[PDB]
Amino acid sequence: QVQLQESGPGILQPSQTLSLTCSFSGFSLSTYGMGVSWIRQPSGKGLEWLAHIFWDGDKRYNPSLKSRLKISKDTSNNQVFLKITSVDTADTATYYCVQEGYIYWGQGTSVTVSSAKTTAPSVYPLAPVCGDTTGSSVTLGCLVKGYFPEPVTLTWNSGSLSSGVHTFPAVLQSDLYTLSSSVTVTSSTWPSQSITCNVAHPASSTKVDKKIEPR
Amino acid sequence: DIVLTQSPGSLAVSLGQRATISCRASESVDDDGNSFLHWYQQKPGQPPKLLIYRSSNLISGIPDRFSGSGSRTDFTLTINPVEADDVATYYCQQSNEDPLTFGAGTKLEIKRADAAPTVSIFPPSSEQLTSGGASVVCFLNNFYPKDINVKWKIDGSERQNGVLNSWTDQDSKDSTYSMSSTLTLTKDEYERHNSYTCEATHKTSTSPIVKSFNR
Repeated sequence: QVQLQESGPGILQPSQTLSLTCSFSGFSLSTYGMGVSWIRQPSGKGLEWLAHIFWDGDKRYNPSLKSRLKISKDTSNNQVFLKITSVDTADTATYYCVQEGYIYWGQGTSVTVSSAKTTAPSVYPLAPVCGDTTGSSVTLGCLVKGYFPEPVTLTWNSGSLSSGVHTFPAVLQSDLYTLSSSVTVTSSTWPSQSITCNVAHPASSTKVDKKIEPR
Repeated sequence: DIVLTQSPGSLAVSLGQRATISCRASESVDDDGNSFLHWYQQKPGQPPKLLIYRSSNLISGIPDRFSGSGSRTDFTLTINPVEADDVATYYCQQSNEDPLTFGAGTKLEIKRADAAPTVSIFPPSSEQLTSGGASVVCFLNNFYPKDINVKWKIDGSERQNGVLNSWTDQDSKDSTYSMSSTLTLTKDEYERHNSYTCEATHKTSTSPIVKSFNR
């Protein structure tokens, strides 16, 4: 009904300014009581409110960050903007543009801040230490190490094997992300037919497949 | 600030029963006429779907199994009946006074029978050692509840720097969780020791489930 779309930069390094943009249709920043908010959710956690601009030009800020924030509205273009000056690693979040503070949330836009630069990963195989016959089970793994930026697309046997896969989340260790997946299949399955980890990193056009082979 | 204490932090429900999340505020969020507390649902990955606004008003399309109630300081969301697609984090948010503050969340997880973890350790791959790197992954798959402790032991000692832990969300086929713990060392270091142990401590057992290797 209303359309709220947020546009912003992909990756920003530290030191810089983040310029976000809310474009709204449906409502006027003229209406009595009207306004827009910016809210952000840090990567894996709570939602935090950043700033709020009103119809009457009045602006309201998050008392901790107000020293690095400025909301402005282009009512001729139907845009409001937020500018955070001096981004460091902790403003990695998803910024959402939100009508009168709660009623209509747009989609979000994901900002990553990092010195780091596009490094393709390393696919390392993990085949069993094993102590067989304590199950007719077997788990295998594939650790993807050192890549940037997110994302990677991991499969097993080129997505032929999908049940009893567990792909863990990417955790950025020293500027750089890591990620593992376990696949767990029955003993009749491996080594009888082969298992292959598939990783591809579209931010580098890295496509690797590592056969999991017995030790 | 108005501070909203959501409670409980987590809620384990069987499918088909009702659920009650309450959210308490330090001061009234009312106009001594209407009440500004609002309820959000967030399945991981999605943005926050608003469910109920101004204490009781249910958003369009939102299934009338969600009911909102309350004023001034104390509010309650009821999900009745809890269907399988309701598993998420819920937030309450006042927008009465700025700063607009959010509640910390409650995670509604499905309940199941206790399940201990199938742990596995995997030595570093030859490839990683070739690089002078040494990671030791221990995947501790499929368990219920979520509460678990990971201890790494190198030669009878607890080494706990270099440890990366990551966990999955609740498996929607068997309402289980899973975690990978990774110990990272350097080849120099790894070649200087023999036993590597991870020991997953968890309710379903009386003694640390211990999984280790020598060389």
